[PDB]
Amino acid sequence: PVSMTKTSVDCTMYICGDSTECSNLLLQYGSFCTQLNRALTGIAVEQDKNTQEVFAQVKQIYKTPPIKDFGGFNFSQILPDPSKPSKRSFIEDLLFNKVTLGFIKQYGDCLGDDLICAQKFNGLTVLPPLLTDEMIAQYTSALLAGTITSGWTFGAGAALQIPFAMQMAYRFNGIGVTQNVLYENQKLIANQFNSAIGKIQDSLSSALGKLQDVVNQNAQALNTLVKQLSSNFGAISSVLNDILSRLDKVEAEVQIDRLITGRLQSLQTYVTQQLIRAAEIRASANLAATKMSECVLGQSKRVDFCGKGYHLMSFPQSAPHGVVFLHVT
Amino acid sequence: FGAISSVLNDILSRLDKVEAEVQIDRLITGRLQSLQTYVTQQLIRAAEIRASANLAATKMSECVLGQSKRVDFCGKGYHLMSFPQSAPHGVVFLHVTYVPAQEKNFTTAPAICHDGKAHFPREGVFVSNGTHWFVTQRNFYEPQIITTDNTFVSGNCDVVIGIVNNTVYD
Amino acid sequence: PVSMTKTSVDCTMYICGDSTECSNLLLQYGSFCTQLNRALTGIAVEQD
Amino acid sequence: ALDPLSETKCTLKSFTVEKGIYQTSNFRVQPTESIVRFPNITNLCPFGEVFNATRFASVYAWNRKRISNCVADYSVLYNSASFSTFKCYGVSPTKLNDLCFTNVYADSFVIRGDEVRQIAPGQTGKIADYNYKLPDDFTGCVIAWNSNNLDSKVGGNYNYLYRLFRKSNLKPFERDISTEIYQAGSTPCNGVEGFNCYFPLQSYGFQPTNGVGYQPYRVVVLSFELLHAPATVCGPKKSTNLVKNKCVNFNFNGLTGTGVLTESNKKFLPFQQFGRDIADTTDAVRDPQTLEILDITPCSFGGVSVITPGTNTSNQVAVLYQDVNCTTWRVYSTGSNVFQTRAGCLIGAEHVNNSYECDIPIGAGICASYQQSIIAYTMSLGAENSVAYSNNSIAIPTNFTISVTTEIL
Ligand SMILES: CCCCC/C=C\C/C=C\CCCCCCCC(=O)O
Ligand SMILES: *[C@@H]1O[C@H](CO)[C@@H](O)[C@H](O)[C@H]1NC(C)=O
Ligand SMILES: *[C@@H]1O[C@H](CO)[C@@H](O)[C@H](O)[C@H]1NC(C)=O
Ligand SMILES: *[C@@H]1O[C@H](CO)[C@@H](O)[C@H](O)[C@H]1NC(C)=O
Ligand SMILES: *[C@@H]1O[C@H](CO)[C@@H](O)[C@H](O)[C@H]1NC(C)=O
Repeated sequence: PVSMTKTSVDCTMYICGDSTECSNLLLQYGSFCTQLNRALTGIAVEQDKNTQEVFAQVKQIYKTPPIKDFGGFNFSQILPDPSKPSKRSFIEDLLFNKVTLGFIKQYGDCLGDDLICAQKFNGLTVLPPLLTDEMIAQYTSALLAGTITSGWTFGAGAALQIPFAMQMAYRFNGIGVTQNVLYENQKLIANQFNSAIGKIQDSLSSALGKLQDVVNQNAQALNTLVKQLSSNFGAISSVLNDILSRLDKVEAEVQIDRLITGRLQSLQTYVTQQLIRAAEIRASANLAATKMSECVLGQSKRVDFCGKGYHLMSFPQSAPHGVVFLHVT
Repeated sequence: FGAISSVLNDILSRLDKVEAEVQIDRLITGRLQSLQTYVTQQLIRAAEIRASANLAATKMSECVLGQSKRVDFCGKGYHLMSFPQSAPHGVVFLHVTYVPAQEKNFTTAPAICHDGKAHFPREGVFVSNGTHWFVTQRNFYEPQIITTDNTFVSGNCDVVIGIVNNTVYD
Repeated sequence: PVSMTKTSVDCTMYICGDSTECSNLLLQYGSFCTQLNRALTGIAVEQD
Repeated sequence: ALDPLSETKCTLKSFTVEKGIYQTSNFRVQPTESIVRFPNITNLCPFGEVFNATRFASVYAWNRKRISNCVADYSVLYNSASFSTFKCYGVSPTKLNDLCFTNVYADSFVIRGDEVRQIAPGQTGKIADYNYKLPDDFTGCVIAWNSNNLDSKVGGNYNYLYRLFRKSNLKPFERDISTEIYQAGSTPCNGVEGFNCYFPLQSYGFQPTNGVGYQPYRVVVLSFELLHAPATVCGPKKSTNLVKNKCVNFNFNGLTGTGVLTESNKKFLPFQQFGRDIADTTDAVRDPQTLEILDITPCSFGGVSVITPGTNTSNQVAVLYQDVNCTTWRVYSTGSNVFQTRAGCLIGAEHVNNSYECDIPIGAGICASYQQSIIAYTMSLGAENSVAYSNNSIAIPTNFTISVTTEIL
């Protein structure tokens, strides 16, 4: 995982609704809403930085050639197909259709009647990301094309083309094997690679668990927030309009203050837990960026870092709120 | 915090011991909450700072006291050296790196056939200006003459895809 | 270090003891105990 | 509350604002008029048959009476009645005129003055332990007034009785009218009264020359519920017409609020008047005249953001409405420029067909900048290079550069 969901809260609409009495009573506290929203804004700003640090290493958008005259290796399942509106890959599509779930939701649609409308009617807002899925796919295709046409040269300056088998020879020399092995078992090696990519495809056409955990956690949190509005916090009622309909200005202030206190506490707890989760996400994104720099733009000698075995190469693919690395060993 | 005043001395000047305890307890509760929140956020920030400091120590050990082969760790390019400087509440690393500048194109071949034998470079690549064939190192054009000291033989010329005919010398 | 100690809390026994009045008064809040224990359970699962 | 920029300046507590984008309060809509809907009732409640009666009951056999289908206008008591004690418990008195009550029972009896303080939820004593008890969760009102000019006789009136000598304490709203001999000692009373076997009922004297504490008092206790059921009995407020598809303030049988009223597909069982959601908020209501179900929906909805180039260079701003599809209603103002990004309607910015880098992020690939006007554009990822890749060509360097960079931690 590389990113999580961004959120904003209007505290007045959550705590007091459309009531003017509660609104004026809430001005005393005042500072705490500003504090909460400062924190959430920081989180939201950090998410886009995570995405950028992972996917936007290079700023030359390399196009892939139309000959494909590689030494029998076939990257047709990982490279784009100029046929869909999502100008992305086979495997990227398979991944896209394996994770459930910013956009527009008009008043006319929610009028009368889901869970998102209930979130919105209480001041809980989800914000869209800056980079679209199409842009992330463009970035990934650029990285693929660079790796496949130049090797580890586009990461240290300008890209210097080299034939692909000549590059596999370097990468073999790097693990402690001579070149004659490669040039003498080229055909076999290419067939093995192709069958392995095919097995990946066949197993994905039938495991993305962490990317789903993230989504589920966020949804759970927001709906818990919505449900915590049925609590009384030591008062005669949870509804402000009942209180205001059977009690006067002096006797109602007590109960309204109790409710205010409790709901403020709820929001505080929400923001705290979000702060604690964003740090996990940040650590994972930093690891993913390290891996994109050390395992894709180069060749690693660290053990069990870029896979299992002796590392030869790696390919990136995008996924909702994350990245998938294909390690060739 | 739901009380008649924020000042304790007003409360204590217009209310007695029994009626003032209520309001004073309200104030106490609220201000305690404030301090708790402060301490919590400080705890959460100190962890970010700790992670950054651990990274900086790793970098001082791997990039200053040695030479790294990790990519884009100690800078951008091929790492040569690094120098540290201090700064208020932090450190600045000066990374000295090597970059290639001027590229030229050449023709290639994976091997060379002389007498029914295939030769491989063992330290570089075979290149051609168009007529003659030289052997070179990869990150700097410094062409040499193809001999038996900068090559090694393996098999015969019937399996290598792209092999070429030329003359190896002694 | 590689692991820490796992813990669980029964909130009713801590807050209200063996009293039925406090028990019935505590049902209003309700969600917060479930929340707390969700969190602690996550910690415990992460240790292993 | 002049504009979104001033909202921002008040949020930050500063007269200066720096370049960027800021989130503000949501889009609000204020009500136009006010609606009141009560039932159709004409009769006035029997204030006279209850308060201005002829003979009251004894506290041990207190009387209870139901009240229904009536208007509760109590100002008709001002000309005749003067109450010494009046106390309401789960309701404020200044609100008794704009509510509607559900299950109204009136209880009546006569007691002695010094015992009136015993008509309350706690209050142990002779009257509360053996004769009449109120519950702890009481919603209603207690009323008491002196009657030494009616229930007093010169030689002494002996027709008002109280219970002494009970075995245990009564439960709330319970009645005991038994006439049995009470055993104080252990001697086994055979239904006769000797020296430890007492008759459990006694009488008041109620002479007119007595002291104010031994004088008679008439007591009425009213009990009812609020805001959970049809509420036949109602107050003297006047009703209006029904207004739909407009934000209104409303009062439905005493329940007040704000919102838009629509027609619903729901169906209520005859013992239902209100409907709640997961958060216990009222989302549906039956009309007390037409008997049709109406859905209630709030009015404030949708996020808003402000885009500013800095107050040191301009006071021009742009505004982003995140939940609008202007292609054009729920806006604070219209203008010359509208774009309709994927992150909402953008009002106050010119759209250009080029692509630069991101200065101010908006979202979904849209950034903004200040040129003089404000422009919005799809942002740029970088340039194209198109490596060659022949199968026999190689590129090799012939020189190098020494670079020095900084990294700060
Ligand atoms: C001789 C005094 C002994 C007191 C013993 C100590 C504590 C007992 C406390 C209170 C008992 C007196 C209650 C008198 C009121 C009776 C009830 C009533 O009619 O309202
Ligand atoms: C790559 O695989 C696909 C389907 O297996 C197909 O395009 C072809 O077999 C390969 N590409 C070639 C051989 O050009
Ligand atoms: C290598 O050849 C390509 C193909 O013509 C050419 O465009 C490119 O400029 C060459 N590279 C250099 C360094 O000249
Ligand atoms: C109540 O009855 C008294 C006794 O005659 C009378 O004076 C008074 O007017 C009555 N109150 C009402 C309801 O008018
Ligand atoms: C708004 O409605 C239009 C219909 O004209 C639709 O095409 C468009 O996708 C909608 N806007 C968004 C981004 O939801």
